[PDB]
Amino acid sequence: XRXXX
Repeated sequence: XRXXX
């Protein structure tokens, strides 16, 4: 959290 999370 989609840095990828």
